[PDB]
Amino acid sequence: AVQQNKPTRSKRGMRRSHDALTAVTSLSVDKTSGEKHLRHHITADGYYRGRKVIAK
Amino acid sequence: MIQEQTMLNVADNSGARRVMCIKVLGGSHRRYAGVGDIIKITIKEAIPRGKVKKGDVLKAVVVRTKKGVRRPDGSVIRFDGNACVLLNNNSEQPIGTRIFGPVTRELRSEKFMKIISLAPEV
Amino acid sequence: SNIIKQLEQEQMKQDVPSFRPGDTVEVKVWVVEGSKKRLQAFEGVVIAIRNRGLHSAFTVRKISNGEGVERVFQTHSPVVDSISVKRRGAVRKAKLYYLRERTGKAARIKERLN
Amino acid sequence: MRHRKSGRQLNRNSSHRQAMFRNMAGSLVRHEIIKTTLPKAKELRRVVEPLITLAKTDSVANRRLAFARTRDNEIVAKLFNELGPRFASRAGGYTRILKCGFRAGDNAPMAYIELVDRSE
Amino acid sequence: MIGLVGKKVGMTRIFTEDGVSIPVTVIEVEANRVTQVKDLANDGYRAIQVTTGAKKANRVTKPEAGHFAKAGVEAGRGLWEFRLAEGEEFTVGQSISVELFADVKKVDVTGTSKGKGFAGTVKRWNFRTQDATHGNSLSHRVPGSIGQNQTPGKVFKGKKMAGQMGNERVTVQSLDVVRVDAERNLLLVKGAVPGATGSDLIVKPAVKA
RNA sequence: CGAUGUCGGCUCAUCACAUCCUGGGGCUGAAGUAGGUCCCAAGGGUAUGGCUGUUCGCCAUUUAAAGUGGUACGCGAGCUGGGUUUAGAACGUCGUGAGACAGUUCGGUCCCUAUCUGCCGUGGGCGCUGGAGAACUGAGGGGGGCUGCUCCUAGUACGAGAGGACCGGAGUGGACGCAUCACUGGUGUUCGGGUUGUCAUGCCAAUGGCACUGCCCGGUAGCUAAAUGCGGAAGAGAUAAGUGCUGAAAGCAUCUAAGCACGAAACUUGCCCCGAGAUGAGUUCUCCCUGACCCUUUAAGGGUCCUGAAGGAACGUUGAAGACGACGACGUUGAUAGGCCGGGUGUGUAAGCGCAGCGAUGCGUUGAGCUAACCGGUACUAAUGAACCGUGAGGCUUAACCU
RNA sequence: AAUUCCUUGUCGGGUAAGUUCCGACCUGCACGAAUGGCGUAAUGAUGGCCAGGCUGUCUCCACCCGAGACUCAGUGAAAU
RNA sequence: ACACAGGUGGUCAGGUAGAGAAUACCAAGGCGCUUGAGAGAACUCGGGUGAAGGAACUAGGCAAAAUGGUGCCGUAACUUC
RNA sequence: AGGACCGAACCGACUAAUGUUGAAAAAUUAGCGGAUGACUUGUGGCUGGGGGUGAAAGGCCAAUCAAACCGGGAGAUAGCU
Repeated sequence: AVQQNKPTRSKRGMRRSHDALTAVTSLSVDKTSGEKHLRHHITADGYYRGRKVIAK
Repeated sequence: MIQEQTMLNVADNSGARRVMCIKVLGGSHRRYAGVGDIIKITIKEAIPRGKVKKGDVLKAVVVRTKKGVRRPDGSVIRFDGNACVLLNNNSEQPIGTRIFGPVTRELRSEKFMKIISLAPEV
Repeated sequence: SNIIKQLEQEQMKQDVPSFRPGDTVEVKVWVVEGSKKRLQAFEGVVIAIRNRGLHSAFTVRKISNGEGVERVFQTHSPVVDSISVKRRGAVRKAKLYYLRERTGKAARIKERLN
Repeated sequence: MRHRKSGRQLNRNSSHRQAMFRNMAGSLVRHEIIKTTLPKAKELRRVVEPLITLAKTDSVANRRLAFARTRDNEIVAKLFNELGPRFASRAGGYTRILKCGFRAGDNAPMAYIELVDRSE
Repeated sequence: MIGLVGKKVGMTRIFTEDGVSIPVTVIEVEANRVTQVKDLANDGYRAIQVTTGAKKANRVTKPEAGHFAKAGVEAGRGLWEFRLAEGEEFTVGQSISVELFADVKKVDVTGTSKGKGFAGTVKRWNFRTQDATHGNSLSHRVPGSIGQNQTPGKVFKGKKMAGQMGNERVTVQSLDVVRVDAERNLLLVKGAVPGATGSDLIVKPAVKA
């Protein structure tokens, strides 16, 4: 239930070798507004696939 | 699906009225008795001047079960109450002369032929 | 499942009579005793019907000279030779399992007549 | 192990889900576009769209049948008076989900679920 | 002999004439068509590689399409391979039908079983549950002990513990083939075979006597 | 002794063989059946209960048999806590007494979120020497091996009779394991209905909330077992004990020294599964990439421009796949999910209206209405054009061909 | 026998089977008369045993509903 | 020690059902408990249901299940009546 | 009438499960006992360390009890670690 020798910083980084974040990896450009957004999501201005939606 | 500790009714007129199963015979760690399977029973109740008295230990064959039997077409036949006929202990072929209630076509064998010579249905 | 639907309806018998639970039914059944092939009769109240096409069953409950018997029948089996409706019966449910607890005058089903 | 079961549980019991979709269906009928989580949108389709198809056939039994579900009388006025004759030829597909990012409070994948006309 | 690749259509029953229901599994076996023949002089073993079904044109890749194009055959949904039995002979592009089982009398059916996910040892290994009461403290379905003491001081290999049950290749042997229907491309075997409905099966003749 | 928890029960094993069963065999004071005893054999199998804290034991009833041991008298960071052995109390007995007795009796707190090894699963990286998509051979590893009874051979062989076979074959069980959901069922708080109390929707009617799903009655799909299918094998090889054949040393005899044949559930295969990280990194098929130009401490060296393939990954709709990754299907030239349409199934003849009744209610329209995960269809909704990763012919030596 | 070592005494009852339980015997190791003896209706979250009912206790577990466990975002320990 | 599931005396006490200050649902009034979003594995906790059997479990029916109201009928041994 | 009966508040604490680096240095949940009395409770007062108080357990006397806590003798002494 508890460790018996203090683990090293080696083993610590080895465990964290997988904790890395993946980048976005490329975010797509709107058809009409020409601005960037996550794919399959609406843009900050509220367009999606070149048509106007929300408009708040 | 009769196991140890199970109180069965009695279908013949041997004198017993209510028996308890104490082993399911026929194999090692065998769990259940069933359609026409032999058990060993003890007699928990009797009528006052029957052939078998209370606390005797003898064999019986299960003739009806609440769980029921399955036919080869998928049809089941459940009864309402488990019942046995008390066979003789050493050389079988049972004690009683009448048999009450129906029985099933799965006592159609050599020995239990006697049981289905009696037994008003099936 | 057009394969299975096509393949099962090649086996469904055509002349199954219309019955519903509550009905007293005589069912004639092929019983084989060695070489002779007898046909015996099992009459009782339909307490349950499962409709699944070929896999359609129905449970008939008789009180046979003593205690009560429930035969479940596969409707489209070749064993089940005849179904005939004796007394049409008027109940309110679809599965009449309460009748397992009733005998005699309590287990008494009114007649439907319409 | 779940095999072929349908319906999200949404970390609620059955009565809180039922109540929650009753409110949220009421809000989508009322405002025609609401922002919710993406799973709550995806379940809101299976609650909301049957009310529209019930509304496509106006009768006293369907008004009462859509007032047992939904439990609000303004809502069963807009269904049967506005939305039911609005769709009326649209066979399913009364509502669209538009994914719209993440919350700030708990990083939940939001989505705007809206009715499929909103031509106004 | 060789086998054929099917698809589990589901289960039904077959009422016999004397009134015995037989639980059958329906296996649609379309035209398995040979895409490659393998000889000792090039591969070290005699075996045929068959395909079956049909795949979308845009979903088959260029390696795969070039393989089926060499074979002179329509792309199927997969490639399988059957070892040959020393006097058998097949050509590439030859179609093989369920008619092959018109004599066989008993088959073995190989599929992937239904995946039950991470299963505990009561489901997985039929361990027996400890007391449900009588004092028992948080250990009802748990596996008990897992080994001995200082001697060995290790858990042995292949100790039955909990983990992924299901979703693996299983072969059911010696199933009675009830019908071969060359018209509808069907094989009715008696019993349950592995897999959910629509899963790919592999039906060979029975190797047992 | 700056703590190595100590009986018994449970769960879970695992090895030994000095073998309980099954298998082979020699001797018998072995007629047969059943035995006794000894050799070989560890594949698999090897009870349920009464009493007792008990291991043990006795008893009851089974069974082919209910093996003997090791594993901290296996197993308390897996469970229990009945016994022993804290503190209370009492009996018998001992002591003047405090108290004491492995004498008895009643009552009496069992913690730990796993770092490392191990183990069960499941992935990411890199390697395998151009990249990629598949199919494989198979080194090696694991699973599986239990067995009763009935019938025939044959009431033959044997025996005075009673009784009663070897060898061989057919059937059908028990226990165990794998799969599955067609059947029989269980569940089915996501479907339908009945009903009690109360609150609300203005009210009647109808509904809804809350009361364990309020209590119930049924029940789809899925999951499931008590359900239903299948399995343990035949065969081959090399043998153990054992039995021999020919045959000397030892002109006989002798199964062994040369040579040869049998011989068992053990052994190697046969059956099922994993399996190229098998760094010894294998094979086969297919697909893709056929540009220029500088610099130097001229190397399988570095850089710039142009190109970006096969394919993968991401994203999305998701799945009888799933802890998460992974795996599978589909992304509009599209049935992947939702909705919709038709069917099925389940419930059981809705609401409104009409009629009968003083009324509760009943009847007609009406097997009505509503129907979840099911089945068959349907682009109505959502699966976006793209971007991202991956390159540009793949080292050296030697050999055989360049027909 | 809350007392009995030998001891699971012996006989009887209950049980298919009862080291416990009830009745009895008395060879009381080592009861016994206000450190009270023996009875005792009622009472007891008292000790022991039996039976009816009832049941997932169990045979032998199965499914479902919820809260964690698992994944994501935020905060962020501990023994050792 | 905490913005701690604990402790803390008195006073007021509506409706319907109910014997009731129990209990259920409500009024006045006050709250939704200062981490959320998913998924729907094992396992743990709190619960629901369960075929046939029905204490075989076990140290021991522990736990669970069951019983459960009002009126009327009826009610044994024993007893200090 | 009753150290009467059933049963809430109120006082308690018999069983089980959870909790056991707790929500809590003794609780929660489901059952459980008493509930007009030798009851229970508020506010104040009194008893003090070989002393109190004790329907007696070596219990309680500020989370401390086979002799409280604080300060001092005091750097007690320690053939022991």
